[PDB]
Amino acid sequence: MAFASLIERQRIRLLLALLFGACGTLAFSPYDVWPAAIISLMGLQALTFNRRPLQSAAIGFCWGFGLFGSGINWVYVSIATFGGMPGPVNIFLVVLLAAYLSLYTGLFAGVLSRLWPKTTWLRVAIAAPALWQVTEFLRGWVLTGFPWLQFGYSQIDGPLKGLAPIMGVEAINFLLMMVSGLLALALVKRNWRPLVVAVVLFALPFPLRYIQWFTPQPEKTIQVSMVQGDIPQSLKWDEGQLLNTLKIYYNATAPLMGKSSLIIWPESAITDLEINQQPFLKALDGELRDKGSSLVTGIVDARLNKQNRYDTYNTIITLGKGAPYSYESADRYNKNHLVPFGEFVPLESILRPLAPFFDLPMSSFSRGPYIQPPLSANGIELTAAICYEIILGEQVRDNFRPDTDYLLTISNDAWFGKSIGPWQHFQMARMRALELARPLLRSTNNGITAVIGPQGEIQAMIPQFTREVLTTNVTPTTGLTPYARTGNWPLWVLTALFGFAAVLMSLRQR
Ligand SMILES: CCCCCCCC/C=C\CCCCCCCC(=O)OC[C@H](O)CO
Ligand SMILES: CCCCCCCC/C=C\CCCCCCCC(=O)OC[C@H](O)CO
Ligand SMILES: CCCCCCCC/C=C\CCCCCCCC(=O)OC[C@H](O)CO
Ligand SMILES: CCCCCCCC/C=C\CCCCCCCC(=O)OC[C@H](O)CO
Ligand SMILES: *[Se@H](CCCCCC)CCCCCCCC(=O)OC[C@@H](O)CO
Ligand SMILES: CCCCCC[Se]CCCCCCCC(=O)OC[C@@H](O)CO
Ligand SMILES: CCCCCC[Se]CCCCCCCC(=O)OC[C@@H](O)CO
Ligand SMILES: CCCCCC[Se]CCCCCCCC(=O)OC[C@@H](O)CO
Ligand SMILES: CCCCCC[Se]CCCCCCCC(=O)OC[C@@H](O)CO
Ligand SMILES: CCCCCC[Se]CCCCCCCC(=O)OC[C@@H](O)CO
Ligand SMILES: CCCCCC[Se]CCCCCCCC(=O)OC[C@@H](O)CO
Ligand SMILES: CCCCCC[Se]CCCCCCCC(=O)OC[C@@H](O)CO
Ligand SMILES: CCCCCC[Se]CCCCCCCC(=O)OC[C@@H](O)CO
Ligand SMILES: CCCCCC[Se]CCCCCCCC(=O)OC[C@@H](O)CO
Ligand SMILES: CCCCCC[Se]CCCCCCCC(=O)OC[C@@H](O)CO
Ligand SMILES: CCCCCC[Se]CCCCCCCC(=O)OC[C@@H](O)CO
Ligand SMILES: CCCCCC[Se]CCCCCCCC(=O)OC[C@@H](O)CO
Ligand SMILES: CCCCCC[Se]CCCCCCCC(=O)OC[C@H](O)CO
Ligand SMILES: CCCCCC[Se]CCCCCCCC(=O)OC[C@H](O)CO
Repeated sequence: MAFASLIERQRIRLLLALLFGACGTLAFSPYDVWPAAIISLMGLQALTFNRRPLQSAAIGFCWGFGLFGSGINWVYVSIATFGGMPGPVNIFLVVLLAAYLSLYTGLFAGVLSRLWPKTTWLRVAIAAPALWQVTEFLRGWVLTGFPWLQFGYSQIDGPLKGLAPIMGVEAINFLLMMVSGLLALALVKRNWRPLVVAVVLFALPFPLRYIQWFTPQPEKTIQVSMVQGDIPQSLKWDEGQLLNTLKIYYNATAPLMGKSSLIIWPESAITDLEINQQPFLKALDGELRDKGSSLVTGIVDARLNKQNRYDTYNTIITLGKGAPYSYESADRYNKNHLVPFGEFVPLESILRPLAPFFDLPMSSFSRGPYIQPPLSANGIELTAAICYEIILGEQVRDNFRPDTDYLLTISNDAWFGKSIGPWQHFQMARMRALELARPLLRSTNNGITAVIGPQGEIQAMIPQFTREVLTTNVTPTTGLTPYARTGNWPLWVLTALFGFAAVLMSLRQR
């Protein structure tokens, strides 16, 4: 009796939704069980059937809470190591983040149930992917966004990967939601017709994975090195640890000079202000040039502006052959999209006049422009993105140029230790190489350092948590994928057409 009440049946769906959401985490690296994405989304689509909209919203929230609570709780590692807060507060902040992101999946399920209450193929295959595109856009946009755990990234090594160079990863997000809805409808209606459509829609993109939208340029093959310094995270200012860090990177780099055309040091590899390291940079620049090598490295640049204040940038500088170092060189990249709660706090500008001055951080990061030219070194054009920025597919594509030779991302993922976070990050980085058909050079502090090929494949990699140099031959590519040509406006046009048709039909019951 009691287990069969209406409130109990709804609470069972909430529990199932939590589990199906958590199943979705298995789709991403390091687990890479890409069928888990479909299982997860089937649960979301099926458990929201035949619900009042507020019930469906609660189910979508709990599904999100399962997904995000199991999938991004690795942020705890950084909070607990550097936040100085008590254990229960650290857990609460993680629960808070997961609940915040689950508002968007609750939003999805509530609106889907409100406008498409009946269990139909139009709900699951037309309305749902268009609506999901919108709510996932809002999750990636509101308060500068956090578009982490999009299931399309789980197809980097999967049957649907050929879709990404055509319309971008969000087209895989779209198709996965559509295919999983049809499977949910087939299960619940016990009907073979939606299953056949789902398998057909899922299988049609398979041969696209064999398209090379690029041509290799073996006449430009070079040896590249990426120095994984494995520098432990600092807490106070210490010139002694700064000098040991420069020592590690220089000594690893010296024997590569004249052999690697390109050497890369990761995000903030030089943990001092650029203005404070002019002798070292000039001396290093001459050594590199005298041997025909170039260096690209992260650094912090507090740059005095015409208002006689300092704009502090998270920066990539260039040195050596084809990139003569100068503090006034334009051959540099300034991070545009700061990491929320890492490099700034959302809404902190609205609140600054209330804060005691002694409680404000010593300084804050400014932002580079949304589009910056490629870096140039040793005749090589590198489209750069620092750390988190590599997950912003449209922004990387908007910075990409036809004459880009390689994608470049440098990152310091040490904040998150041995967790799945660095693996999820790395998996998303690979999607950019596939989307734009360029090899990606990913240089990190302690992992994951790798060369990704122009179809997202791992061409070379070194283990995490080692002080080591990755040295390999890399070949640039040329050619434009359709997605490089367009960006995601074609997917948005399809989203509008599905959304228009679905909302029109939903209104037709008037
Ligand atoms: C029904 C779904 C949950 C309902 C919503 C409540 C949120 C859960 C809050 C606390 C659970 C305990 C969290 C797991 C145990 C703590 C984990 C921990 O202590 O982590 C320390 C360790 O160092 C890590 O590496
Ligand atoms: C097992 C623990 C008991 C749980 C009981 C079953 C679940 C309750 C039903 C729906 C979730 C509650 C409402 C969730 C949305 C309300 C607002 C919220 O909690 O999220 C705020 C967000 O954190 C802002 O940043
Ligand atoms: C264990 C519950 C038994 C219920 C049976 C059905 C379970 C639902 C299916 C998969 C859940 C597994 C979730 C994926 C595991 C995530 C691992 C994790 O959270 O790692 C923490 C941090 O994010 C990384 O360091
Ligand atoms: C009336 C028919 C039903 C309504 C529509 C059915 C859905 C169509 C699905 C995908 C669009 C396929 C074409 C768009 C994909 C390619 C777009 C693209 O990016 O290619 C352009 C670029 O210029 C290349 O170089
Ligand atoms: Se969804 C799982 C339900 C499964 C079994 C039901 C019987 C449970 C989701 C947990 C909600 C976490 C609430 C987060 C929170 O406390 O936010 C704080 C916020 O209000 C402060 O602004
Ligand atoms: C409701 C059906 C859901 C999806 C249907 C797909 Se058919 C299942 C077998 C599909 C077999 C594909 C290989 C799976 C995989 O991802 O391997 C993991 C490995 O890479 C590292 O864990
Ligand atoms: C990996 C996590 C798995 C957790 C185990 C769950 Se087993 C239940 C399978 C069944 C899948 C969901 C239940 C279907 C349902 O009840 O929805 C129909 C309803 O909407 C119509 O009104
Ligand atoms: C219903 C939703 C409410 C959301 C808020 C609940 Se967060 C649960 C905290 C759970 C507390 C776990 C204990 C952590 C710990 O490490 O305690 C030792 C510490 O004092 C030493 O630093
Ligand atoms: C009150 C405000 C809410 C409005 C409700 C409808 Se939002 C319509 C989406 C508008 C679509 C703009 C998309 C531009 C873009 O390219 O962003 C990348 C995107 O694909 C994903 O990251
Ligand atoms: C781990 C996997 C989780 C869920 C994946 C299964 Se998708 C369920 C499809 C459901 C299959 C459709 C059944 C059609 C039917 O039974 O009716 C036709 C009958 O009349 C012919 O004799
Ligand atoms: C990357 C985005 C690609 C978008 C392609 C849209 Se193709 C239109 C599919 C049509 C939508 C679902 C049709 C399934 C169906 O008809 O099954 C229910 C019926 O059998 C019950 O009698
Ligand atoms: C009905 C469509 C007609 C034409 C379709 C083009 Se060929 C169909 C094969 C479609 C292949 C999709 C499933 C592949 C898979 O199961 O994953 C492989 C696993 O090893 C990855 O880890
Ligand atoms: C007030 C509502 C919340 C604001 C909305 C945005 Se949610 C905050 C993002 C979650 C916190 C960021 C997670 C760290 C990370 O993504 O690092 C990747 C990279 O840095 C590797 O080193
Ligand atoms: C289901 C909703 C629950 C939401 C709150 C979950 Se808090 C669990 C924290 C778990 C934090 C991730 C663990 C990763 C790890 O073990 O690495 C540590 C090591 O690297 C350090 O250097
Ligand atoms: C249900 C159907 C969904 C299909 C969506 C993925 Se296939 C889309 C077209 C895939 C092919 C895109 C064409 C790229 C191109 O630029 O070729 C034209 C050029 O040759 C002319 O001068
Ligand atoms: C009714 C069908 C619904 C499905 C949507 C298909 Se959109 C057709 C694309 C048609 C292809 C046109 C390509 C235009 C181009 O490459 O201009 C460069 C510009 O995007 C740079 O911003
Ligand atoms: C219930 C939900 C149904 C869906 C209705 C909302 Se359709 C949003 C229209 C959005 C119209 C254009 C979006 C901006 C754009 O296309 O940016 C392209 C650029 O990034 C490079 O391709
Ligand atoms: C029962 C409490 C649910 C707790 C978790 C919900 Se999070 C949803 C965030 C966004 C809230 C909007 C989603 C709901 C919706 O759209 O239902 C249509 C109509 O607006 C209202 O009946
Ligand atoms: C309504 C409020 C809901 C949102 C709660 C947010 Se909890 C804060 C998580 C804090 C996560 C910290 C991530 C950054 C980091 O760990 O280092 C990054 C480094 O500074 C440079 O990339």
